[PDB]
Amino acid sequence: SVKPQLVMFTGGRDSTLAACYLMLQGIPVHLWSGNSGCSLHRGILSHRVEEMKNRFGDLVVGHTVADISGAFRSIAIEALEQDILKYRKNLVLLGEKLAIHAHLVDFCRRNDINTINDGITHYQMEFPEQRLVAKTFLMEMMAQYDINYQSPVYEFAQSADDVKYRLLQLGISTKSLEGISIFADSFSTPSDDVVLAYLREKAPLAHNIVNFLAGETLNPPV
Amino acid sequence: YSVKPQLVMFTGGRDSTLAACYLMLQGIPVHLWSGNSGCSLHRGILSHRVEEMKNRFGDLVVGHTVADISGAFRSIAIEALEQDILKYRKNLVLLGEKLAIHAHLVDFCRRNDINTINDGITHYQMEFPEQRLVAKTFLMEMMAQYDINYQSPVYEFAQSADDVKYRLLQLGISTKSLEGISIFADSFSTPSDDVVLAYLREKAPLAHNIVNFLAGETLNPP
Amino acid sequence: YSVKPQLVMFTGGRDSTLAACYLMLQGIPVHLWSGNSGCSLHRGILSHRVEEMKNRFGDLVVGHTVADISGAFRSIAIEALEQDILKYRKNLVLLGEKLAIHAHLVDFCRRNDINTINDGITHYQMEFPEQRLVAKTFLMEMMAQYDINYQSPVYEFAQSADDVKYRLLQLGISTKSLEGISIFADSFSTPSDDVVLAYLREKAPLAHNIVNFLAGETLNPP
Amino acid sequence: VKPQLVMFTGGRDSTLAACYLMLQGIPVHLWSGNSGCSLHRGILSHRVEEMKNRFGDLVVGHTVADISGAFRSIAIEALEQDILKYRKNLVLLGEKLAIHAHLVDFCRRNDINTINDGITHYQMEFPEQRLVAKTFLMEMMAQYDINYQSPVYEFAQSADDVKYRLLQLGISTKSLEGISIFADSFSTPSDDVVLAYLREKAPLAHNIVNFLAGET
Amino acid sequence: SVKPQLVMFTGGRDSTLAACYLMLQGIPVHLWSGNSGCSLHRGILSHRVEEMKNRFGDLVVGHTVADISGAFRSIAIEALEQDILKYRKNLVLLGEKLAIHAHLVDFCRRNDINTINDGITHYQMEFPEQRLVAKTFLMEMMAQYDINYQSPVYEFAQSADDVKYRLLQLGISTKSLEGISIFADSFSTPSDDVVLAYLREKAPLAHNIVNFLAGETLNPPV
Amino acid sequence: VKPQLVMFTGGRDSTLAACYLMLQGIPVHLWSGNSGCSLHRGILSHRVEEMKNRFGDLVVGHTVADISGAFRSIAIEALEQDILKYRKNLVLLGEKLAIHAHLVDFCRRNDINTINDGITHYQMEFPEQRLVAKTFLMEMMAQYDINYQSPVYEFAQSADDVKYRLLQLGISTKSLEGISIFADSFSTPSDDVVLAYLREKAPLAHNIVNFLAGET
Amino acid sequence: YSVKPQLVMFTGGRDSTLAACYLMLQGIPVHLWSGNSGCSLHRGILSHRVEEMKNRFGDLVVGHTVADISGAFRSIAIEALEQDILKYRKNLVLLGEKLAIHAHLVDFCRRNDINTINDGITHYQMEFPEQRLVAKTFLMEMMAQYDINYQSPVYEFAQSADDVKYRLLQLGISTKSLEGISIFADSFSTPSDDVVLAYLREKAPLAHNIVNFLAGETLNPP
Repeated sequence: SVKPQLVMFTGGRDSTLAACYLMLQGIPVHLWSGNSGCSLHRGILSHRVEEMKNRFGDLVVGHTVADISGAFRSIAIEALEQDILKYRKNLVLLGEKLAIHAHLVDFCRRNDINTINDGITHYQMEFPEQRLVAKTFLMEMMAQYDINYQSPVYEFAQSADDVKYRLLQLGISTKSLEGISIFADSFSTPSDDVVLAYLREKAPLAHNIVNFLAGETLNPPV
Repeated sequence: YSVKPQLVMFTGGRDSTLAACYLMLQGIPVHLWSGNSGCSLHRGILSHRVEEMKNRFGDLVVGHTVADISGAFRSIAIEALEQDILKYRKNLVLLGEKLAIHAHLVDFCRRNDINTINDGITHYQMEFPEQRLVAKTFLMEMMAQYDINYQSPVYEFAQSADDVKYRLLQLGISTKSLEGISIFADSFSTPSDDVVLAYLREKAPLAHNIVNFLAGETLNPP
Repeated sequence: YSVKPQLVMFTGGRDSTLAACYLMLQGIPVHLWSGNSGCSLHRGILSHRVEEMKNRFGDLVVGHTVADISGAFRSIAIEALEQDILKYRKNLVLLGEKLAIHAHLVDFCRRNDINTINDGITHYQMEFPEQRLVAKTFLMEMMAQYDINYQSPVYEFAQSADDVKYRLLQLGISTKSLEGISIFADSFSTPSDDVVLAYLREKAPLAHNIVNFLAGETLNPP
Repeated sequence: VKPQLVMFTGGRDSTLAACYLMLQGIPVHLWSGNSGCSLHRGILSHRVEEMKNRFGDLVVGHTVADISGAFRSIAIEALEQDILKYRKNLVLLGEKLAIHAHLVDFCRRNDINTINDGITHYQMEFPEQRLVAKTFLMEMMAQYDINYQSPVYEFAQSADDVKYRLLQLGISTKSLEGISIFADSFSTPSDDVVLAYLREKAPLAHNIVNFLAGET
Repeated sequence: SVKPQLVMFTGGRDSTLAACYLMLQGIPVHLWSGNSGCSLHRGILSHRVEEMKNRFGDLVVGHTVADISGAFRSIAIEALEQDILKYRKNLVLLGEKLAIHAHLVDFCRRNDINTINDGITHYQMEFPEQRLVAKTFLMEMMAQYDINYQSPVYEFAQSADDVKYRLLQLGISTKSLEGISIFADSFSTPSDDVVLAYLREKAPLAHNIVNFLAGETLNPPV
Repeated sequence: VKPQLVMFTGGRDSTLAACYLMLQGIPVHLWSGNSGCSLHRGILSHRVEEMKNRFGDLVVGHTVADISGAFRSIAIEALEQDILKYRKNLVLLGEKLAIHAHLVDFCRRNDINTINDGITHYQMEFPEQRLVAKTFLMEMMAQYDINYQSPVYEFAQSADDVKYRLLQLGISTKSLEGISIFADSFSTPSDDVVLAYLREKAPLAHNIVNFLAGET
Repeated sequence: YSVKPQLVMFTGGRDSTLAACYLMLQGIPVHLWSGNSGCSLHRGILSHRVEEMKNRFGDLVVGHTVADISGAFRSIAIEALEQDILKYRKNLVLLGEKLAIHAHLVDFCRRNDINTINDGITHYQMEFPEQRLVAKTFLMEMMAQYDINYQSPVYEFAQSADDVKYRLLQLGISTKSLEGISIFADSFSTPSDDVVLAYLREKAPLAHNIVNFLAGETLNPP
């Protein structure tokens, strides 16, 4: 009876908690994992999915693992020289998150989902993908396609410990059982100005990829 | 049967792969059609490509037909190989192959209620007679005589190989051309359009005759 | 290992069938060797013939090798097909095939300790260049340069097809030619001996080069 | 479309004939007569499968018939008198008549009114394939309301004509048929000899028709 | 300990008795059946072989069914016009028996057997193969290859009833459980002169077939 | 004959190189480095089997190695400083160095003294295939008593040279290899840039050698 | 549609084989009935013959009954063997057997609703007393007393033994008489008609009494 909603699920405590918190309210979640082609040691994810099935059962409506390596490549890797020389910062993981959201427009339109959720946390704002400026941009982007983008644990998680102890109360382990990006700890921290400028520069390519995945064009952005 | 299925001349190459994917992205079911002319080497890797597309599109791949066209090919292009080469001073065997392909497709389309065929002829491959507009224009006329619509859905878009490869990558399909090689690859020099058109108009009667035989309308030669 | 095994160029035809049977009747074990040049149609029926011979001779059939020779064939006979035909005014593709066969047999014989090869060239089939004494004499010389003895054990005997067929019948083997057809069958007019010998002497360097490559002695062209 | 019958030997001519009918949307019941002296018939099975593979459900059946008894009565029992009078081994012409006598029985018991073979112009030396034999067998089949047709007789002006049309269908080109032991066992007979042997043997052919039918 | 001997075994009462009689004496028999390609309803033979295994066990050392259709064809069918016009008699079954004996030379030489036996009976002398003149000729033929040809039930069987009742005493059925030749009752009875003349005319072809089966020649008789 | 190692990507050049060695009677241990960012690598398995099918027991093994960690330390960890200084994405050159550092470990632990790849003249635009990179990697391998050889580097003057030799062996001609996600992600660098990146990264390469060996 | 099944007195001999086949050719289903009298040898081969007929006619063979008639046979023909032979001066045991057969057939026909029986009288065979008019007239009367119609459908259908054989051959059935042998075969001299009729008339009371017993109407002797 309650409409399923999607959660950007990595196996991390934060996205785990976000999905659990929605399920506690009786909201079924479709777990969606993006594989960008550069993630290491992803196997342990299935241990985490198992914990969640054991705790909520029917509310976990599914787990989709999507190959997003192509969109990721086009947005964030193809122009890596130009990108780094311009911004002075490796913003590959911010690119990855834009690739995730381009794929999710297509996914949502094709599976009748209109609410997506991630586990971006306040305590991790030092990462581009989790800054308010990135979040605000991506909400606007998703709203252009009539998709509601929410971050259910964003305000609450002021520290790692907060998320951990809430997971423990659910009988779920407190560890982040997710793969590591080969790009982990390969960047310095960017300013907000830089985060927003990267996003606005890559946005045309992201919307173009949406258009392609919908079968509406094959031609590049103008 | 939302959408009427359409055929794609599918070799396993990136170009015809993309053409088929692009139609399916629009919700057009495709019958994949491969011609085996008897002279192709190392064709096995084609099935890897078919698998990738079924994984990605499911039911929209309505079928893969591999047709034995080796008889129509010998009759059109091999039997009179001496005469052909001495006359036009050009090995046009692969142009003959394409006429054999189209003879078989008339029969296939009439017998499976398909009236739109598609290939992956690309702008960036124009040096080969089978993809040079003069041959394409001839073959569109031929197909239209049997009320068959011949389209080239990636023709305008593909200005380079790189364009096709990364749009496939964005679909989670590999970028390689996983097709068999003709033993006649790199066995010809470049012909003029005058020569290409003269060969096609000389072999056309044979092509149409083969159509008539396959439809059970005659046994007699042209 | 009473008798040293010998190879037979075996196509499934009545002639090479008889040659192999005749050697086995003497107590000579034969390795049956079939070349696949990539352009043969409807080869399956060959295995019916191999079965008949094993039934009749048992252990004396030491093996059946089907070799992929399509690469040596393209290099010798197909790559320069325009030049070849314009020069000699004759489709000599099948003469090239036979040179490709013999290149591979040098390598095969050296690697399997065989120094006698046999075919079923018959008197009654002399109109085809590969069986005309001038080509046979050339190929005996070629094989002798590698200390390989080339014999034609049914050459003198077979004055007609009927002779070969009923001697097979007396062995309880079928009389039919159960061999694949070349797509180039009936694609040539008759060449002069001068022309046959000139083609062979022009392609010989390529043949010997292919031998050298297969023996791991060079990568470089002639 | 009412199935029709085809006398199939696995040979190229009768392969092509049967293939040509199915191309027209006409289902074919394949029928092969085993006269008891055929050698190495296993290669037939490989031909049938090439045809099922090319035409599917249009190949409606494959009957192998024991016709050895009718053959023996028509063409073997009086072989002395036959050769002594005709000067010619006509054993494969009697086989053709036995085939047709069985076929009257087969067609009447299986609701078939059309039978088809692959005699060809190019093979006219052979009595079972001359126009004189064919016209008689035509007449004889018609007597029982059965229509005998040779779909490739006119077109096949050489072995080459059949082969090429067969390559256009994806079917090997060679003759995957059993051999008669009586192959290359005769000389060429005249039209006179061929018409005369058939008019003599016919009554015995029609008695066997009558018997197979339950009517003596 | 006793050297096996061969018996020309058809499943008939006579050859059955001949084989049984040898076994009663402690002589192991190799049963040899020739299939000439024109025999009908041969299945019932196996019922007879079973009876004999049950009665003698180890003495039945084996049953070989040989394809002799080729030798039979060459000797007796190929020249059937000439044969009948000359002799005024269908002597195909006398030919068959010469074909049997040509094959048995080869069989005996290759399996170390030097005594062969049949079940020719006095009461069946009206058949060419069983006349004294044919027998005497075939003994001479077999002796030329140091093979002993015997007819162990020849003198004893003055009537069918004699053979029958001896079989019954062995607990073996009295019926002839053999295939019928398509040539059964297709001949009139020949004179001795005619039987001997046919045999002497076909003998060169029979010896030639022996020579071929031994791998000593491929060429026809002079 | 002592097996040698070949860096196999499933590409035509390293297929041909490995094939050429086996043609000489030299057994080859095939080794493929998975740097963690390779896409659609399944087509590799089809290439290996074509080679086992052509050379049997001369293909002595296929190791796939996780080299992702060494790659990350050499070529990813400091990507900002690398691009900012070099002006050039050299991530696939560091990959080449990580490959060689792992290979010192692999060869010493598996009694191999000879390693082989399929760099070619015709592909010289690419830093991992220039003579300047090769000569260094030569020098570096020699420091550990290891002989690095490129069996087809001299002969391969175009893609066409490799293909034809491959058709002569019965092996498809196309490149059945995984792609780097970093393909078509860079511009062409100079010799100066390529020599300089390697001399800087090298110490980090040799520390990893030392670690993999148990010696810090 | 079909016809009321009828019974055929089947022994496995050509004559009764043909009779059954002839009825089936007309579309008359036959119940094949064999009597086992307890003194028949080597009966196994009967089933081979039944199989041939099933193969050729399918459902028209409605069954094969083998009846134990040894007791009726004993009572009619063996118990008083001394008296019988001393009186008539002839061993008429097999005539007794046939009366035992007919007693059993009354019971069989009344219990399975069969009212037409058929034998395989063909041409004149002197050996069979039961085939002379006097014996047949007696047996028809006996069967008619129980309203059972006795027919000879193939009486003079063939003029000789060879004619029966080759009519079966034309049906694709073997020509051999595949029946068991009575131990009494050829244990009698030829009797006169007077003697045949007198034996029948003397044993009839016993036969009818056995009918009465088998119908459960009496225990008491005649």
